[PDB]
Amino acid sequence: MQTFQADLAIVGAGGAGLRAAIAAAQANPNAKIALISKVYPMRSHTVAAQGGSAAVAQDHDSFEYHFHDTVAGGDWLCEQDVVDYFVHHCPTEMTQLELWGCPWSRRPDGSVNVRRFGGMKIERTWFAADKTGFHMLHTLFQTSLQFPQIQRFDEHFVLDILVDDGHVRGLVAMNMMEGTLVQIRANAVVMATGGAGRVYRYNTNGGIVTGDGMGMALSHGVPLRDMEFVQYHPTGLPGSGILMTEGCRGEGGILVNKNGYRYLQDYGMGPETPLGEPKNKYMELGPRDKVSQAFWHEWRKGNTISTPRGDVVYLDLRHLGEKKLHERLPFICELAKAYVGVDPVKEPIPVRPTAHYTMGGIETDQNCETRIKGLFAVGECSSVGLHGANRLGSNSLAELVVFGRLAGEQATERAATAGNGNEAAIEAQAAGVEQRLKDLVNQDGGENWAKIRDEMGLAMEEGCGIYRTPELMQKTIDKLAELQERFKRVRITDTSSVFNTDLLYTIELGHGLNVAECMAHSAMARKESRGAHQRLDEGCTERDDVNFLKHTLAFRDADGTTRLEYSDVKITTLPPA
Amino acid sequence: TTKRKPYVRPMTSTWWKKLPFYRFYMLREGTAVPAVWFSIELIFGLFALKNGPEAWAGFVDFLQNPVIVIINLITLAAALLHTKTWFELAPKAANIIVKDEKMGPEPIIKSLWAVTVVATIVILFVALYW
Amino acid sequence: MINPNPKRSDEPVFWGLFGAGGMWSAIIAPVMILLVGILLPLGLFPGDALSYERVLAFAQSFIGRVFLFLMIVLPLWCGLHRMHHAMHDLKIHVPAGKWVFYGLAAILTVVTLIGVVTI
Amino acid sequence: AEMKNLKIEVVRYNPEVDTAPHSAFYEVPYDATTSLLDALGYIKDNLAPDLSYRWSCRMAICGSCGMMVNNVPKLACKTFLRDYTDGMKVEALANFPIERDLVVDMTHFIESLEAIKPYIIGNSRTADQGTNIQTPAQMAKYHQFSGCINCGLCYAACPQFGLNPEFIGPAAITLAHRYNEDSRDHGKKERMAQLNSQNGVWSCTFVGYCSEVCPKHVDPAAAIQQGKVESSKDFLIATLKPR
Ligand code: SF4
Ligand code: F3S
Ligand code: FES
Repeated sequence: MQTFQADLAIVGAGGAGLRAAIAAAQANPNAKIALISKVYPMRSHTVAAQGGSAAVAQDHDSFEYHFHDTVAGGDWLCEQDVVDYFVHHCPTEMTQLELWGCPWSRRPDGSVNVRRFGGMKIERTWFAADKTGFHMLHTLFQTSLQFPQIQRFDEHFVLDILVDDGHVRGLVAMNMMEGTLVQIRANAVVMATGGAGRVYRYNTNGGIVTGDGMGMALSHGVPLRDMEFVQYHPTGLPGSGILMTEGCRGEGGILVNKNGYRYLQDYGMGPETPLGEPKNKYMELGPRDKVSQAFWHEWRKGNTISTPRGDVVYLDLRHLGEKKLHERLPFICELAKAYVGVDPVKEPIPVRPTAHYTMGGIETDQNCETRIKGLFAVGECSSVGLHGANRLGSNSLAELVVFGRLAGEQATERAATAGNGNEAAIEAQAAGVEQRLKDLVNQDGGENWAKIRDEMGLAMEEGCGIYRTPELMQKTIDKLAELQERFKRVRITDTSSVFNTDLLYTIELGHGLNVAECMAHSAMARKESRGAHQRLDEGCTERDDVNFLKHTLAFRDADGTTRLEYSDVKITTLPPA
Repeated sequence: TTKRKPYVRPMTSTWWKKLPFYRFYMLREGTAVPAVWFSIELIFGLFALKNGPEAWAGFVDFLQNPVIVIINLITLAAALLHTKTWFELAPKAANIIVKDEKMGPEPIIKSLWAVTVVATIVILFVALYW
Repeated sequence: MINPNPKRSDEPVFWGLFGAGGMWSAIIAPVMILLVGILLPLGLFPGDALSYERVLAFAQSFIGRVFLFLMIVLPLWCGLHRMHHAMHDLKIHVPAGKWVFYGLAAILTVVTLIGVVTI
Repeated sequence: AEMKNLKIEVVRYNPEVDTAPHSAFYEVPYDATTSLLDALGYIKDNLAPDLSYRWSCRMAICGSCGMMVNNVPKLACKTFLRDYTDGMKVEALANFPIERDLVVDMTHFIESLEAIKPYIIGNSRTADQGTNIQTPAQMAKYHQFSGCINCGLCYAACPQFGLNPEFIGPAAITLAHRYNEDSRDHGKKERMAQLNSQNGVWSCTFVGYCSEVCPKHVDPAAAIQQGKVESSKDFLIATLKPR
């Protein structure tokens, strides 16, 4: 164990924890901030975002409009005070990004343009071409360079945080390249490890998204909340599940069946529209889950088109003719012809719905602080409660930036009061981070992790997806239960010590193996339906605010079980309607 | 110690010989050898056309020699290649903006060529006709 | 690691020349090879428009004096600069190269500038 | 149907064990959608758990999965087995030093990416104030030079770099140029000093192979020339400078 002292320690470097570095870095110039991440910061998932960050900006807009949009969007499950605050800071924070010189796309007058996204009335999505998340992350990552206060621990996979007497005291990590562990001591830790989607078979999430952060959190008695709302994107390339952005639908895309009948005209999405007039809230820019539901509806009807990729529908764009595209729709094009062989003018891109975002997360109060004093979480790995039951397109990057600075600050501050904990216990707790990891390495037993991985992911996909039924969730718990047992029986071939991904991969599979268990019970218990979680069993097919207006809290326990608790949803000026 | 042994590859002189794009790169560059020799011929020319007509006729004799004449066409080939290649690169250092997009090479290349076309003649009419 | 403060190379001089070099050797050089290299001694040129008598006229007269300087010179700089580099690009150690070539590139600018001022 | 089989050659190299990289042969199942990344996966997944290598986004956006395929620089990410039926040799991205298997130490890359100060310098305005203004026009000036994903492929195509490792490389200069050309910046002085050095833009013989391999169509080499034209304008002003 080589140790290092540090004022604060940030796990992860995509959007949020990147912005958190920056923040802490200026709340206090003399601070020693350590930014850990398992990959150079710039390849974090936040690169792949396309749509944009939400931020109230038009003159005819209004924070009430954006506030009310967000609540109803999520179905009241959002904590309103948190939402309130979120809405009111997005415009500062996007400006500041434009101040650090991120290339937002513009209007002939040199001011900032907006786009339609996520089913709101008054548009407010700021965007840098079709490439928004890349411009953000890349723009935060260079900006951070001008501050020596931030010392990056790059390619350093983080094993466990340190905890004692109700408080955080540090973390442990492996230098990937070197094969050894430092132990970083700090008295605040912002957890911003980002996403849980890769625990599904099909999805849009890059390889790094495996739940690391949320896992470590469970192991310290901290709960995951709203863990069963998983959000699905309507248009996923078959197989890869690569994202086709809503944008193209919004620029004139079609979605059609084997008969190419434009089918979302009868799932209460119709009055059809003209090729030219695509209209908000209707047919192809109709309501999120609606579109996804019509796939399943049209899937169950023998109507989807069968490929080796899997069943599909078709989104048509062939009817836009260049110039339309290349100005506003270029990557999508390159995507099409690459990953499936379809040139956006002569045939149609096969798209099926696919797994996308984790509305769930580590419980946090309004400042991003967990029940463990000094521990914060920010970003998609966390549950401040902006999204409640269903994220709104474009609000997610907005989050990173907005709450990642507040996490940045608050963290800082907390770190300036901690007083010292027991410098004996903690050491002996990092101590056990080593012993523990080791009891993993020698495991003799022989399971290819790899099968467990394919097997979980599939389980997730079948019994915890768009349309959910008891009988099936029950399968998924039972599966997981089993995978869980079986992981204790997988032996790890590479005993090598340098960039040994055989190991790191396994460690991460173990974690999702815990987030998973933790979204299936959440779900099977939510006998009602909301935003993204829809069951068909008789009795629980409507939204119930009499007894289902609360956040689900899942807690892995020490004896290995998953246990629930329901806390209430905070209301202010918009009662359930 | 570390358990790492960062292996570094050899970068030979046969390097350019491998890829057919480096091969071609080296070429454009050899284009200079002849381009200088021709500058030397020209000089001899300058000094013979001064040692007096007896000599300048012997310069021309050297130019009559078959050898010198393969070599000299080859000189023309280099040149022509350089002229082609060169025109396609200069453009790539001008960063101009038309309508509201940033323009491409297609257009300058065209004039750099017209200007060659015209000079080539306006010069051949001068040394040959007037 | 990446040396904080670095020394401002002086290459924007040979390069600058070389620019002029390449552009001239690119519009005007093919045509003249044609004349002096082929047309002239292949006798394929009308009457007596390319014979001691006439050539000397031009050579001797100013704008034909300025002309042969540039036609000799630039193509020298240009190509010399390129074979300089072209040396390294091939991993060949040339003792004092910078002076050799641009050295030679000056000597010969002198010889030429001489011929041109004398007659 | 019934699915084809390709036979991949991937170059393995261990520090702890081997003394030099060496070849290896894997047989991979495949269809018309199978990518190099995809196969790399199939391998570790069921015949060689020991292979390690870099990847994440899966859609040629993140910039981790670059390597060499038959001497050409590429993204595993976006390379399909269908285009390599007569054979396929995969080495670690050239011009960088192999640490292990298909992963190579990219610190020079970063160190350089850093050195040229890739951030807006000296622009006072603050949020309460609003964004700065910048026209679809101004934007255009540096736009393309902003699509770099730090993938490192240009660095594995420019011999000038593989002949001189102190050279800050295409990307680096490009990135810099981008901030330099961006109407809202004020740190051009702050950035030239590198650029004007010998391992700055003047280490470029304009081979052009970097612009040829860029997966995000940035054209690094147009950026470097512009560099030159600017270095050179800088050298002149400073020859009129001694003051
Ligand atoms: S310029 Fe292109 S090739 Fe080079 S690192 Fe950037 S994206 Fe890669
Ligand atoms: S290939 Fe190399 S020589 Fe210059 S043009 Fe690109 S950096
Ligand atoms: S894995 Fe992202 S560039 Fe290919």
